[PDB]
Amino acid sequence: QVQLQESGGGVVGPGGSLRLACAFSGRTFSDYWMAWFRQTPGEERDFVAAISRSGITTSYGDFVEGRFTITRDNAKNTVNLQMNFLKPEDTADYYCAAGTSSFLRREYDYWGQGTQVTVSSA
Amino acid sequence: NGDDSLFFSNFSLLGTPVLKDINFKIERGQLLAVAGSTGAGKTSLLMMIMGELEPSEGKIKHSGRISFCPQFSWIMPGTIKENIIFGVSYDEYRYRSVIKACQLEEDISKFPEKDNTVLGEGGITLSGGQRARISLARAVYKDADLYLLDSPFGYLDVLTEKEIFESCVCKLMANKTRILVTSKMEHLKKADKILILHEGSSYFYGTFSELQNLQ
Repeated sequence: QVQLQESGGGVVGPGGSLRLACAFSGRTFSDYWMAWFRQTPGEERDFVAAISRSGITTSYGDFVEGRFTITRDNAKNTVNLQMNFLKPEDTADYYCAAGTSSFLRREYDYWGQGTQVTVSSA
Repeated sequence: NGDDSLFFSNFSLLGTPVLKDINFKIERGQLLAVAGSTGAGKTSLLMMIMGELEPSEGKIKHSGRISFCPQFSWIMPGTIKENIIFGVSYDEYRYRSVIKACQLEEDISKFPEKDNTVLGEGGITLSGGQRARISLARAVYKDADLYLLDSPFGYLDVLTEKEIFESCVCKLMANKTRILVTSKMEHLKKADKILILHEGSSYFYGTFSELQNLQ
């Protein structure tokens, strides 16, 4: 019975910065862990970031190499993804997922609508 | 499948009286050696770690991903084999190797009904070290993505304590993810990463080489 809604997408320059943000609604946010994914049209789905129920444990995609940071506000019911040093290849639709499974073997039970991020060299 | 790194950033947010300012990484198939003073918060940290990676509220749970080995050796009513398996399907080759690595082969054989020797409220009583070896065998038998081993060595001579660390923790579990709360400097030398706690905080995270360079 949960529902998610992403925001923060847009078009920054090559080597820019952007902050995505999802909205958990309909149930207790604290019970769910969060995750971020991306879809570069034509290419495969890419895991971006994941955060535990409290926010003490995180894990990122091999391609982040330190650039992105996943945060959450259990009181205001939002998960935020801070992306820095965005290179043009990071252009993709960023989806947010929520699950209530083991953090070691994650089952992404719910998903968002995706927000478009574009890294235009021009 | 598995995230090759888990970044824990508990800056006195969880279990605030005991734990405060612990930051560390855990990577696949690495031996993390948790060490420190008595009041460091080693068991509290393993418990904290567990409460983050665990399924939430009422979920089917199915196969569990964390395998915990407490300090207090537990013995449920049932056979020596049932206690080790602990619900999980039996496999002779998986079981026999776990028994040999946990050095229980000779101990089990001398007993009357062997693997089917019943323990608990209706059956035989056990040695301090024998309970600890069953408690460790039970934990290593479970195929889990992560292994939390809170002082798995207790009431064991340094001859068997260093033989079980070598055969079970380093040779058998070579590719599993371990978090082993240990004291001995020999355990720290064979570790991939060393976490040293002090009064609830993380003071050192690194390798035995970096540790000896800093001191």
